[PDB]
Amino acid sequence: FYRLKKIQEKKKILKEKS
Amino acid sequence: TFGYVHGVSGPVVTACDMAGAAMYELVRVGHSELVGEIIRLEGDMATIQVYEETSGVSVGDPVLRTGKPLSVELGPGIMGAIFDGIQRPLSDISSQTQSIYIPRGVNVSALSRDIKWDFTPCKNLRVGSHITGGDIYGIVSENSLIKHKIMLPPRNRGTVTYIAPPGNYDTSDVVLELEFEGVKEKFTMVQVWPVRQVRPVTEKLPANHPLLTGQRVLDALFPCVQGGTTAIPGAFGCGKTVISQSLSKYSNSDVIIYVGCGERGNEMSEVLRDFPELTMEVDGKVESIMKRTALVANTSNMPVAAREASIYTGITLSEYFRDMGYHVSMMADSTSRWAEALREISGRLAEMPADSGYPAYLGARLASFYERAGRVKCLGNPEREGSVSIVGAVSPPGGDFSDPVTSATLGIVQVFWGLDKKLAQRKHFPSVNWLISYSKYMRALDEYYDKHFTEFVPLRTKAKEILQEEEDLAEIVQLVGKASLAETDKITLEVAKLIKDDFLQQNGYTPYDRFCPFYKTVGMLSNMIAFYDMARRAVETTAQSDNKITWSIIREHMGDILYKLSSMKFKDPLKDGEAKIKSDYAQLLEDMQNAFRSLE
Amino acid sequence: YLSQPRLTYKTVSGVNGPLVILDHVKFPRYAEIVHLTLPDGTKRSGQVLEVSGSKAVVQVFEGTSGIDAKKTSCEFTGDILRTPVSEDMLGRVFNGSGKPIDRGPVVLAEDFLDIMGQPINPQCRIYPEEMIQTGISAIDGMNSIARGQKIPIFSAAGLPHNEIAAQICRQAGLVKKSENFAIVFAAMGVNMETARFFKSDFEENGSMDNVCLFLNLANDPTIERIITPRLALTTAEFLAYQCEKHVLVILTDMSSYAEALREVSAAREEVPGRRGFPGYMYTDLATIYERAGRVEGRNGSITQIPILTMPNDDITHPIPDLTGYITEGQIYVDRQLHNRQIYPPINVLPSLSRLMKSAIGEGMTRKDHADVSNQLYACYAIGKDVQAMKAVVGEEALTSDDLLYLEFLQKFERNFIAQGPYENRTVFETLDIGWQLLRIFPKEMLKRIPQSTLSEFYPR
Amino acid sequence: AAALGSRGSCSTEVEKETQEKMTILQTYFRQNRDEVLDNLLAFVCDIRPEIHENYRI
Repeated sequence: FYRLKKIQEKKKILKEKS
Repeated sequence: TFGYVHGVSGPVVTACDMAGAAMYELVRVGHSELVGEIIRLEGDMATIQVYEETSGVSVGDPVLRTGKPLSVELGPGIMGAIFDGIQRPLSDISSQTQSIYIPRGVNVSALSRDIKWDFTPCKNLRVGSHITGGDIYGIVSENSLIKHKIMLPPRNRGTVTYIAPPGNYDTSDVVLELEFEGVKEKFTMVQVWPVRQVRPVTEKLPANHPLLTGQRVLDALFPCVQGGTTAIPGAFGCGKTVISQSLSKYSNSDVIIYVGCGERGNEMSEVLRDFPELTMEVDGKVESIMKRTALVANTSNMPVAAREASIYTGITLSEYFRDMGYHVSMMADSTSRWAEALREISGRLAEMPADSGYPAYLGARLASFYERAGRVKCLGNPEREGSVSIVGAVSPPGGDFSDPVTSATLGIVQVFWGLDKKLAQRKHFPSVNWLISYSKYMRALDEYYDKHFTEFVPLRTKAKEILQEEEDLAEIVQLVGKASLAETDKITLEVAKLIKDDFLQQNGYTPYDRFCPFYKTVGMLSNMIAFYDMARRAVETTAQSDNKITWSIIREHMGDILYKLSSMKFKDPLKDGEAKIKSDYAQLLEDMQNAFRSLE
Repeated sequence: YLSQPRLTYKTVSGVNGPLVILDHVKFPRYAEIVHLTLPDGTKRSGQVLEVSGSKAVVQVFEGTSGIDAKKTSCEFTGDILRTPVSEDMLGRVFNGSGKPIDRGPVVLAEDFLDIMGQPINPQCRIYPEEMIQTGISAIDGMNSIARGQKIPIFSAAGLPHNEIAAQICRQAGLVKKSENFAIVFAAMGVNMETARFFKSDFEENGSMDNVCLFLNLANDPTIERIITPRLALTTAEFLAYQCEKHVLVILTDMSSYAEALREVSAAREEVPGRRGFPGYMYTDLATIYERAGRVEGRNGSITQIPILTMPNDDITHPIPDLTGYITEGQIYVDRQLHNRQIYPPINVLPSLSRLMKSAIGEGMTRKDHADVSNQLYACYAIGKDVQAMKAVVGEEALTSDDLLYLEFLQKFERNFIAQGPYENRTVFETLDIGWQLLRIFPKEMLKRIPQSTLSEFYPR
Repeated sequence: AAALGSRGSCSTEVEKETQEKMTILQTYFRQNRDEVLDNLLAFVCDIRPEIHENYRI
């Protein structure tokens, strides 16, 4: 659960800062 | 028409300048022209997965758009051919390269444009006729066994303008010409079909005819049919290779397509070595099995994207030969190693898994492949009827009955031949569980047995009841210890041991128990169940009379009738025959009847 | 010949774990090799994992300590990693990246070979049928090994898998009916005394003339372990398929290699697999294990014996699991047999060799091999299932024959399995001991042996 | 005593055949260095400018 939430957080950080 | 490479990370390439590219189109990546497939679009960037190794691909390399999806070529030259997951001829590559390696970007056509095939058209077709998709308009004599029916692609129709006279043509010569609306179109002997796209039929019919494996435990207790879907475990030594080779040597199939998905490189060398040596008997003559067999070969070190296109190549070849009117039987070994490739490709694209890391669309992809099996009324003018029977090997990840692949498969298939590890440890072969295995065809097969072997269904029912009662009693005899047991329990135990040791247990490496015909199976089961009935009746009626009968004063009286039963499995269906073996079994029945009449 | 000059970038734009990220690279090639020059002057090497536009993501083999983002110079080679290869590499000791570590010169190259390999047509291979007589009964008798196979040793921590590996290396030969193996040996993350053990064992038995070593110790960089099993498998492929000799490749701690794989995948923020290992670890181990066998027309072979250590003695961990899907069997070293002073502690119930059926039998070893092996296995299984409830419910509730299986258990674990760390048994001695053990049971209890074989071998 | 005797003579014999091999190496090298020097110096002194094939004019 924690690993998948980390992947999703990094996705939604990249797409917004880029 | 030309995009450019923008990024490379593993087998996944990202290419810019790809405006009107469609999903799942095929492209040529790099200066070596590696084939790849578009799996994602975004703006005018495209994400491609490559079917080769991408080491040495710079940013800026060309990307050529082909405009068509992943397809197979279908024509004369498929029987006896060895491909990989992309239909690349492994023998032509070696013959033309003169090397022991497969180059990168090697571009050789799957069916040789050099051999001359003997083609004769249909007798009643002529200039002016009306032909539609599926119609057979010629026949090529491929080899001694298989006649290759030349059909029209299922999306064409028109009036004949030209049709070739009998002769010798190669797969580049034009044989037919059609005019539909003033437009014209020429047709050669090869067609091209996308592998991810199911082939049309007129109608799907129910499956009603068996598929004899040769094993008694499977032909009797858990039957398959012509057009069924089966799942076996991938287990070494248990008796899986026996089944794989029995489908080919002695069955009722016309074509065999064997697909290996993720294959140990030294276990594919065996298959490739000793398949061209197997033979079978047709009309007295002995002929090679590689006259009606095609292998798709894929080992564990080939690209991951070519591992998941093997199943589709194999099933499309199966459907192509089904539409001729034949009965094809496909074997897809290691469906589990296919799901592994699905999981890996899904991970490379950063998608959310569902259970144990697998993609959420795992059952939706297994169903799309298992639901291509079946018996059909072929599309086209001559009335044909074909069938494709799929057997998939689902290996265990340690032996769990709730693996995502195994649980996704059990929701689709109609037959499940289960693996007993306790039986494979005691060297009982084939190690079929016979208490968790099932078949859902035993009601559609009823009017076949009620017409050909009209006494088999009661024997099957009673055999299964005996085999369950024995398991009920076993874990009682374990604790207490068989002192206080009714005589009927003794007979149940000692007839179930006979059924297990002499009927279910079989040895495929012997020249008499390699293929057991169904009359042999029915005869053995009939004699065993008749003995069970007689012994039980004898012990049951004289229960409170004088001279109480027991199982011990039955093993005394008839000790050699209990030996012709424990040796029924040594008769040979090719040194002896059908009437000889039937006569032997009838004489043994009369013998045991006389013994039970005398003792009682 | 690449004759254009190379490009050197002082444009580092990030250091993170084992990876260095660069911008403004001109047409970045994938899998390229890069030479890094640190501010003080030391030099390291890296390989490009991903290119995108102008960016490049290099993995440095010797770590990223001391590297800054303003004065480190990265020179791009223009080519993938091609290792120099020669036949003088036999008798020499290298480190995990191929540099001489024995006071000898650098390899003068006979050729330059790509270290990813070259795919071998499945139609040009040959099926292995020559049995290797290792001199160990538990392997020879029941898990026979053909010359060209790939069969690992599933072990654990604190168990003697190095002793078994060295004994196989020392005693391996062909089954005598009427030269011998070269050895390539890669070590990934071993301690100093394991390397000392192996070097001393090789040079005390006159072998060193015919051994090539690649050594990556536990004090060495971790990212080298990724290329170490591929320089050891590129030499073995030059010797076998170009110099035509029979090679034996040992790969020690295929678990350290996978830990380095996970360490590089975790620094790249990738969707993890099970236990955190990369999702492509299957396709990665399969490009190592599948470089073994014989090819048509060439009289050389490659046999592979990887050596794992299962974490927590667990055979369902990702590493043993995925290794079992790829190799042809496994030899299982057990801890329960170790704690009772048995050597070699090989548990034959989960061990397997998938190429045995075609390497044994009449005309190869002896006509009674397969039946003896099958009956010994079945007897051992039945005896374990007895011993369980014998220890649980009743030492006297045991039947009259449920005591023959226990005596078989004892004598089989003490006489067949337990061998001796320098004892070299033939195959026929192993089969004779198997018959001496099978003679415990009356011949009616051996249901897995045909009558023709029982008649010929039982009454002695 | 026999070991202490052979220990030195074996070493001197190995050091004899070592020198034999080294003289063979040097007599191989003397007769071949000039042709390879010409080939090398012709490869080095032959310049051919070139642009990347991926460059778009």
